[PDB]
Amino acid sequence: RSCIDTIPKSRCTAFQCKHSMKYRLSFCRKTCGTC
Amino acid sequence: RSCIDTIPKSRCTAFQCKHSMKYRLSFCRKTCGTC
Amino acid sequence: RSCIDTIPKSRCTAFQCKHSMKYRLSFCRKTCGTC
Ligand SMILES: [Li+]
Ligand SMILES: [Li+]
Repeated sequence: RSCIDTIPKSRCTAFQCKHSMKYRLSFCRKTCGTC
Repeated sequence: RSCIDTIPKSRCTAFQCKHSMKYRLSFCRKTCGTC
Repeated sequence: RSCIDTIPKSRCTAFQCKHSMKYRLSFCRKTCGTC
């Protein structure tokens, strides 16, 4: 999978990176630090 | 989430923006350029 | 982190303070007003 966020990164939060697998690995993958 | 830094911006560093999700998205969100 | 510019301040611009996290927080940290 490419290392990108698929939604605008202003819509990504630390809460969602900890609590949501889909935010952490898909919507906000890059800014959550997965890649 | 509002576009602010929650710690003083003079404690935010590029290192923390690059290497810490919580700095990049929460403590230093604005000054890291997330929003 | 010390409040200094790590490049000569004559190379620092408002545009780089606004649009680049590394200039804002590192290269031009002092002249950009981060500290
Ligand atoms: Li997120
Ligand atoms: Li600059």
